[PDB]
Amino acid sequence: ATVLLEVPFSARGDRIPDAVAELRTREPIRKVRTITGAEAWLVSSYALCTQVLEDRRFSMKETAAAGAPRLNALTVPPEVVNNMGNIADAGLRKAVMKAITPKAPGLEQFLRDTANSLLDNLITEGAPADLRNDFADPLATALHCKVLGIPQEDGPKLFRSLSIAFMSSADPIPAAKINWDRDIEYMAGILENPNITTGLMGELSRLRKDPAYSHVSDELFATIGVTFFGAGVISTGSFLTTALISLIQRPQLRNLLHEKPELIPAGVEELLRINLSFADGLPRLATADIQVGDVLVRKGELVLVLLEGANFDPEHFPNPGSIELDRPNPTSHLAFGRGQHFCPGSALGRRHAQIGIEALLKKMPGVDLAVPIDQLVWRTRFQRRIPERLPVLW
Ligand code: HEC
Ligand SMILES: Brc1ccc2[nH]cc(CCc3ccnc(N4CCOCC4)n3)c2c1
Ligand SMILES: [Cl-]
Ligand SMILES: [Cl-]
Repeated sequence: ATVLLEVPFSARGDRIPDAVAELRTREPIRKVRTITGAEAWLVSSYALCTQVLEDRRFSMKETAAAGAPRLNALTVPPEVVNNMGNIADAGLRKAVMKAITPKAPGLEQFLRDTANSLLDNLITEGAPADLRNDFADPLATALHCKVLGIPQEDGPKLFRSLSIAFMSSADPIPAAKINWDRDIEYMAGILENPNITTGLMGELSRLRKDPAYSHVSDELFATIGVTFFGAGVISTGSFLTTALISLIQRPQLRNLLHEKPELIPAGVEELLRINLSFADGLPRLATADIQVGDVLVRKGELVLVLLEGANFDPEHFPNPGSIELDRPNPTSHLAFGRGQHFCPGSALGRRHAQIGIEALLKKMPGVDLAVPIDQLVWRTRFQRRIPERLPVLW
């Protein structure tokens, strides 16, 4: 007797299990058990992943409903699962999205400056260097303090909530509420701080006192700061970290991008395509009976959209495991999702990785792992796949 297939399959972010392709071929929508003991449908082909993400009857917000089958426990209040919906309903979507583009004057130069300073300090200290804790994540943290308009020196404390805030846990996490409430109070103080006049929090602070927003809640304004800092920092820091591994593992590509850095954007788009940073499928709750491939998904059932299922699908991306800079469909991957909940920070995420990689290849053209790849320690029961340390030499 075998048990129902359990998800996630592997916390390793350096390789895709051979099992994903066998699943995609034989049963591209398959029943699985999550860590909570709930049943769910795991979707693993490009065609069916797109279908789910583009049909809003597969709901994000309803995943938070009491009594629903769960992928994992909430780490925030349930109303925050509908964060972007709440932002749109408050009339704030255009302003938020404008504040988190990489286009603000001086932003990209700040990113470059920060990356080079981080790398210079690593070089002064001498190999080995930890590219996650001492490059990718500080670069993400500094970027998001700038984007939000908050002091750089506040970044590290906000950052240290994230190893718990983005856990993928069977059960509620008492520390998540402690940190969440503290971080909300911090962001509420930011909104009252007259020195905070730039970035996203500077803009929200003005809109908060504009008569057209007088009935928007102070809680929502604070929540935008906490959620956009955490989602942004965890997503960019984790993506850049595992993209660096994929690059380091490909010396020919490393050398090509070093020699022809105008190809870095195409390279980053392929690194996004092959990225395993998301540790779980994206969850949706069916709000109707909906046919997905050979399965009639029933109202109230949990669906998990496996991003690397779509992104390594050979029917859509031939030779899917190979980084190819001349694909005809290069941004058609699902690294940023698709549909109603397509990532609002996609352009910022791209530029964070492009600038970080550009700076690394210039400063560290000989970069290589300083330990055998199997010695990386992959974080478990987390919403991202990331190595606890990334030791390199150059
Ligand atoms: C500064 C903010 C920010 C940054 C930077 C950002 N994200 Fe997002 N992302 C969000 C938010 C907020 C949402 C939720 C959007 C919604 O629900 O409409 C989201 C949504 C997503 C989704 C879809 C989730 C779903 O269930 O449909 C994916 C996938 C994603 N992000 C990946 C990434 C990746 C990969 C990166 C970086 C390489 C990144 N994000 C960077 C804020 C960000
Ligand atoms: Br938006 C935002 C930002 C910070 C957050 N912290 C806790 C939550 C709620 C759980 C949840 C549900 C659906 N998507 C997400 N994310 C966040 C990670 O990237 C993918 C989209 N998160 C939350 C939501
Ligand atoms: Cl409910
Ligand atoms: Cl500062």
